[PDB]
Amino acid sequence: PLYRESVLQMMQAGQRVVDNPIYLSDMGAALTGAESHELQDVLEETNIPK
Amino acid sequence: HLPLIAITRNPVFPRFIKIIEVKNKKLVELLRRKV
Repeated sequence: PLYRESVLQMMQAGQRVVDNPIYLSDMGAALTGAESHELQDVLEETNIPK
Repeated sequence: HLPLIAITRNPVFPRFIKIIEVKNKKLVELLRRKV
């Protein structure tokens, strides 16, 4: 545990409010402890699956 | 004579418990009417 789970409870896939899935997956990738350069490398990726 | 239910992303496979949580309260009026 690092941050509160309540944000995870706020944006659930069953509530039908998740109108921007890529932002939810980025908000979930933010919890990663990987270095900012690794985040920039993920930003270098253009394809969504990649 | 009830309107077709709002599934709103809640599959219910046969013989399988499932939960539904619509945000509107009008169906709650129907739930109180059926008691």
